Amino acid sequence: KETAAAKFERQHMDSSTSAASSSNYCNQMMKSRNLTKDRCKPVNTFVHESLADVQAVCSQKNVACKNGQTNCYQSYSTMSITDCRETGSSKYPNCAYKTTQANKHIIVACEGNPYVPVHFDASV
Amino acid sequence: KETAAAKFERQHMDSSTSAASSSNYCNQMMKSRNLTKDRCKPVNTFVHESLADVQAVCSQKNVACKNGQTNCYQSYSTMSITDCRETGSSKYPNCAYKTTQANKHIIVACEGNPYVPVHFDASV
Repeated sequence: KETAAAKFERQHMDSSTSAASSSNYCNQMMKSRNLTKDRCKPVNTFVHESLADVQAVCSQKNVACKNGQTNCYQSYSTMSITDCRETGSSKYPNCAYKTTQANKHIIVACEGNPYVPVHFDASV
Repeated sequence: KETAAAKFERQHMDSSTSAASSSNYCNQMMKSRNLTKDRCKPVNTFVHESLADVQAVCSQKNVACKNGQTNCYQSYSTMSITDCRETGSSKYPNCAYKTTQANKHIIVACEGNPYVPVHFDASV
């Protein structure tokens, strides 16, 4: 079993690139980050900033999570991100994703000590 | 009781303005659209495009909804939107919102005949 923090890193962190490299970025990443194993995870966002910058969001703008929880934080700045979403031709175990690059604020839920991201809520 | 389509329009459509007009936009809109009545709705997005343009998204890019449903659609173009999110000083019945303006693709779930938006899933 993964810690909540490590699962966030696996699902959402890609500091190795400044932005999605091709239209196939999501197909490759959803697979290598183990998000197509038991099923096709329908929607998932990768952040192309350092881990330190993403962790720093937990000390930024406190905002409500979509579900009403009070431990969500919005980044003061925009960040390079990629939205991966299953498309019509996607059928487990043959998972297919649309790659959409963008620059926006991210909203994450934070927990623990050290207080670090444990869920990606949204981007704005 | 509202139809699903009318509830979408009430919660998410603002074609009267090209973008949020002030930092108080969300406080005003969340109230007048009746989203602070029984509780503070934690998160809500308004779209500043014509209703025809938003309805047209149901014939655009078919993508998975965050919950796995297959009836979600992503707009081919970006749209002017405003993200409203409760902030720390928010306590029902005194609801307080942060206003964040942006330009991005919207993702909506569509249902019915006419096939129209019934849920705002996300923006990218």
